[PDB]
Amino acid sequence: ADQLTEEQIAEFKEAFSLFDKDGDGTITTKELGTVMRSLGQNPTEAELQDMINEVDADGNGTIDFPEFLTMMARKMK
Amino acid sequence: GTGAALSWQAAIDAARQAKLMGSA
Ligand SMILES: [Ca+2]
Ligand SMILES: [Ca+2]
Repeated sequence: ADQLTEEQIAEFKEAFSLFDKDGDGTITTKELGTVMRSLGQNPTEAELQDMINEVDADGNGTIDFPEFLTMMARKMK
Repeated sequence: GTGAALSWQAAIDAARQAKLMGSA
């Protein structure tokens, strides 16, 4: 996954679209938190709120398209 | 320490899992 490709970009967009529930073009703690809970996984909406508060470039408390596409390409083969 | 990346990846994996299944 280290090398970029069509799949990769499309992958980021897909994942992004899934999180942006309100569909405002950005992801929020509540938006993701809901997705994390509905899935039945760690509903620690607190952990995210804290993590987002950090990666948040504008400090708006939301994750933009680029950030997600980046923080996801950090590792994982 | 770490855990942020895992949470992000775990959510994506589960999110897609639901997408493939087509549930809800
Ligand atoms: Ca939003
Ligand atoms: Ca931001």
